Amino acid sequence: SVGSDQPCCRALYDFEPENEGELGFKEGDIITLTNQIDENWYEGMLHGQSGFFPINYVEILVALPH
Ligand SMILES: [Cl-]
Repeated sequence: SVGSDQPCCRALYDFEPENEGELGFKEGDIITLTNQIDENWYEGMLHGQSGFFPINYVEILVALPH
C-alpha cells in the first residue's frame, strides 16, 4: 500500500466537475492530495484520475508539507 503518511483528504460533499481539469467525487470519498494551487484549489487523485477541486469541499486527513 501507499504509506499512511501520503497527504489525503475526505470529501465532505459531492463535487461534480464542470470542466475537464476538475476531479469529481462523492461525499465520503478519500482523495489523494497532490498539490495546492492557490487559496481555493487543491490538486489530487481519486480512482487513478487527477484534477483540481475546492479546498472548501474536503476535510484534511494528512496535510501537504508546509
Ligand atoms: Cl509540523
